[PDB]
Amino acid sequence: VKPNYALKFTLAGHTKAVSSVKFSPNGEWLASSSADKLIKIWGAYDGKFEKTISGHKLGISDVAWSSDSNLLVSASDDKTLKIWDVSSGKCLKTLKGHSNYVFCCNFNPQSNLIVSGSFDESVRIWDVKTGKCLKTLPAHSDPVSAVHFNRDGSLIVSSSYDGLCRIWDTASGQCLKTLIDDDNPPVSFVKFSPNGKYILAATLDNTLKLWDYSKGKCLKTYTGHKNEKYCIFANFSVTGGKWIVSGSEDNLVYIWNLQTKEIVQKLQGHTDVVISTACHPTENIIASAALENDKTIKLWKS
Repeated sequence: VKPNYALKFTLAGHTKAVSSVKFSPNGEWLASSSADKLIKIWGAYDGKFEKTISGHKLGISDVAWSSDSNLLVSASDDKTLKIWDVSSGKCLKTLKGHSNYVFCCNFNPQSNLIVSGSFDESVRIWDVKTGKCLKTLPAHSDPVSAVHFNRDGSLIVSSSYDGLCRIWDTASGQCLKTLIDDDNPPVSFVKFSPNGKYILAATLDNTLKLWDYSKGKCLKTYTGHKNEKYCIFANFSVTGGKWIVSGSEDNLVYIWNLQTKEIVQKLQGHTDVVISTACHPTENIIASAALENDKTIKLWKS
């Protein structure tokens, strides 16, 4: 079995490279962030522009939904993170304390915590209600490329250009695990599988890898794409077949069979690096966004 993703919509409006696209958990919306310092909301199914969210003083590298789809957090070069109420468009909290660029962000499943990663090599845990830094983790020896909470929020996974992936106890902030394979390429992305059993990690060696982090073992490897420079999001697609989805520096979206590691489809259309892809929570819909020479977001449906 292979999927049949076809292009349905091309969404323009960001005036600079897009950095990140993410579907709201309720399936209604698509949020995008960009080097243009703006967040944009779109209809997840029609790609219809909804609104622009602004306030960051510099470019944004990442945006993420709260579990109830009512809130957004963004990570920006201005060294801040911002909590947005999507309906009012209001900035509720501006989270400060990072010493350098914020690169990545995520709410935990209860959405009372935000985790952030920064060029200041730290991983930070923030309180959603008060907007205060609760814990600063001296996580890595290089910029932190991604941060993610597991299914219940007890664990955080981080990745860095230092070559490591690390698992953190959310409550204590202790490092519970350091994962690295036999080459030490920069880890450009990481995230838990939906069941929290695995961690999918991306490395700047054209390689995506699936780990059982409990066992510290790499189970699967997904190759064929080009990823040697940019921190490209990768995803688990579960709504139809079980796929791995990722952008590529060859201007292409890749789809792999999760079990057999075989490329099952490649999506053509973008004119620059597909920096970000996102998989819809209930439908077989992939969103993809590209870099400076493209600046568009595309919507694909199987």
